[PDB]
Amino acid sequence: GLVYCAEANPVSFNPQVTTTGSTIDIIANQLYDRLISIDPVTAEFKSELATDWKISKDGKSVTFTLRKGVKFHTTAYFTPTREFNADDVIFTFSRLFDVYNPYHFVGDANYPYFQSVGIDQLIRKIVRVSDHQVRFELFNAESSFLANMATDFAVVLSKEYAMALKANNQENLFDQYPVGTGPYIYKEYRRDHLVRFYKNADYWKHEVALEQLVYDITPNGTTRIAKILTKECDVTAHPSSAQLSILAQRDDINVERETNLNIGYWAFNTERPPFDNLKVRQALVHAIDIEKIMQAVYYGNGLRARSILPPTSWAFEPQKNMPIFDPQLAKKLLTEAGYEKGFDMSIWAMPVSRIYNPNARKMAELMQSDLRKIGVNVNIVEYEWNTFIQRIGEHRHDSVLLGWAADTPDPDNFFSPLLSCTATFSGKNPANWCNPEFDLLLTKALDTTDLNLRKQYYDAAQSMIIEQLPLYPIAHGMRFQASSADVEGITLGPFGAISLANARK
Repeated sequence: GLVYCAEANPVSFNPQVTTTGSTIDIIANQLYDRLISIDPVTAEFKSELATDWKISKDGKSVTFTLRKGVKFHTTAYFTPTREFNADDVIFTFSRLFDVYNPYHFVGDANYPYFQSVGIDQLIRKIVRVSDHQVRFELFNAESSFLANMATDFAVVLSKEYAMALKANNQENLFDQYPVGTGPYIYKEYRRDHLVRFYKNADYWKHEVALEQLVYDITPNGTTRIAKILTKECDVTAHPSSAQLSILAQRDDINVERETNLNIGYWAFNTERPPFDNLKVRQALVHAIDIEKIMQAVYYGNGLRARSILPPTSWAFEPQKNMPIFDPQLAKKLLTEAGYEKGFDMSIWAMPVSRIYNPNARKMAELMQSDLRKIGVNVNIVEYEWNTFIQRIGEHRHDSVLLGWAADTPDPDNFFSPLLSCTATFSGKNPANWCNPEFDLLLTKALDTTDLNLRKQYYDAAQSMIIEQLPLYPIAHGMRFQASSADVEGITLGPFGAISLANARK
């Protein structure tokens, strides 16, 4: 068996109803399968529960052919009567949007990943063409649809089980006591103590290597590392750069580190004087001591940015024109541009800690001190999250420390959601920046099927970011993982929830 040191109780056992990272880490890859996934090496789509997928020419129809012979879990509480088929995909996904689907309103009617990404408003209908073929009809063509179907959240559930529960008026057990097609089956959950899954002996994809997975709920990070040392835990739910050093001198413990697909940045409201002036953005960026901020904000858990894309993005290209830290340069430029001398501006600090920026307030303070030297007086603006995001959406700010954790490993996901003209009108562009040349590079890249030629466009898009500074790429949050050297099949990736599907001793 394996012992994984979890950082929190799962808030649910159905990925559909939560974006809480530490929950997803426990349930998604272990209990479930998706229709399709993304090949890590080649970045192409790979068959999972779907063996085939075809996009209509008009792009508003996507037809999945479905694996035969796939069984749902036999759990203590549920025994399937039929194998996985199209009805299951139809039930599973129409739950997100169909006010007539019997599970749409259990319990919160909230499906946060799909809402944040628009799938719930995109899918018009799902048609059963045959027992093992299903067609999604979309209100419009949408390049990101397949990528969304390949995320940790797009798991397939049991319609048979859902209906049996509904017959008992026991719908609230569905997301709490799971039935999946994945490599492990739910055994037991004890709040604040542990969760236990056992081997799925009928698993379609491979011969599951472990009889038992035990998740030891251990909120305290220090204790999680301590349990690594004692061989009490075999794997630890992330830790931080500091907690890891203490492991360096142990033979029998592996420490892993991978820059996660995300970016923390300083974005300029490019429509609000004087930040609408390229020369003003150039000047200010030179004033920022980013070394100081790696040390006093990220504390060794971040990787300094060389582009808006982390080196783990397959489209990454190092930007040669990244501004150097030079206050004298900054002051000389600022005066060359007017001001003449100085001005007051506010830096909006995101209210919550995240991988891509663990303390924006603190970052705002350091910036406030750098900028003060140059005649620029920062007022640090902080609102509670939801109001903060709306107002940034409404372009109320001068500038904002914020960031992005990619929803997909598709490089487009760093460009189109953040900096495109239509992200302007969707209140998702922190820089209020509509640049039709930039946007065209994105359309062209999405219009070509040979990833090699896409790079040429993304290179251009990265080069254009540094040149026009709608936002200043600061840093990439890293993910770490510690484990007993006895365990393999567990390699940490730059993207997605933890997976123990191939965990082996």
